[PDB]
Amino acid sequence: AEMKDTGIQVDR
Amino acid sequence: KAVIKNADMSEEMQQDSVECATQALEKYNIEKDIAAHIKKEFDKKYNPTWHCIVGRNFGSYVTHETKHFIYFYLGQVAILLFKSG
Repeated sequence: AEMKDTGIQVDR
Repeated sequence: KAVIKNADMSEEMQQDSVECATQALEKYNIEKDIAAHIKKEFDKKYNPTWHCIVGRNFGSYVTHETKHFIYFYLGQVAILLFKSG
């Protein structure tokens, strides 16, 4: 019910 | 020094993410265990199902429920917490 597709990039 | 990079959740649920992650960092040395702590807590307080990723180097693509997503920095680690299902 109300979905989103999110991508994330981590480089710390 | 928490730093929110991408939040979708409520200011309240957001405060619980930081706090919860803080206790896990004060207690666990291994990212996997830190991820577990946070996940288990959210499954309890906000009902299943959550997933957590903790680390310094990784990229991800996931499907989550709106208003139930947060990516932030705490210490020298990055935490991705989101609910799907």
